[PDB]
Amino acid sequence: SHMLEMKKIFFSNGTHYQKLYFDEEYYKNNNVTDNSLHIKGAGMDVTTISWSDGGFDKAPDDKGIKLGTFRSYTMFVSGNEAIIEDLTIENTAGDGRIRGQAIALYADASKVTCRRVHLKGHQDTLFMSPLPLTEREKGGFIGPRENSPRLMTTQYYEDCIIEGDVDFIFGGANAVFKNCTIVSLYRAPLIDKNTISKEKAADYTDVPVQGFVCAPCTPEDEPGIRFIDCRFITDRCPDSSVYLARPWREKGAASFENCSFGSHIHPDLFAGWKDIYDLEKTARFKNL
Ligand SMILES: [Cl-]
Repeated sequence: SHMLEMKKIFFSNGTHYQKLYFDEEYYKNNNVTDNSLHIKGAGMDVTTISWSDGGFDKAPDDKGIKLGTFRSYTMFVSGNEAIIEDLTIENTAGDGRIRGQAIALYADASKVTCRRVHLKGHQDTLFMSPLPLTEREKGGFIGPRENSPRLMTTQYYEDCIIEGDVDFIFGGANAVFKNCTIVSLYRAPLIDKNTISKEKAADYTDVPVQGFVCAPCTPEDEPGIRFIDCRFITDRCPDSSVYLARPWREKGAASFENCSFGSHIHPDLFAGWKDIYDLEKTARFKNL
């Protein structure tokens, strides 16, 4: 019957500093009638897409008291399908204690495939649609999908590297991570600046827990997030300081199949949300 031109973009080697928003408006204006996007770089770390918006920043408009998690993204992609290969996407805002949540990829398309992609941030590095049913804090979901329906998505990440500290893979998606390196980043004691003296050490706020890798809000019936043959490593987190998962919503699901865990991973594996030491019995966390 007929042929149609599809949208595929190459990003040269180098760093591209921009906030990419691949929404309905982008597709209509570029005549992408199948609302699908393929992006390609010159190699996982030779091409870098980069921005530095953080959730605690000033609000850019009359909406919200702050920029917000879900407006923090370096790249947002929606539509029927998104494919991303051979590049890095980073949010360089920094430590979540200072700049707040800061998304590298807001992955919102019904089908998402990432091959040989490096995602870098700290808190909330990778977000996979959908959002939970209801916000826990006022305005918490302000962003592209705040008032959109909670559509399920299906996501595959192959030979990727994903970095962060706190809830850095999160959302309600059905997602598979296959042969990925999952890097927990150390959260250093922060100096209390009002304790600076001339001849004496300052005081520091230590961190009880170094991080949680995965924070799903999986709906009841869906399989949710699966890590397969993935490696969990750290830069310099201390032993037994990191949890694989905590349930962002009561019934979140995360499974780890034939994964290898560095010694930064706590032997209990999974943390509660309310209470780190009491995992809500409704969570679906498994290590096979
Ligand atoms: Cl897929």
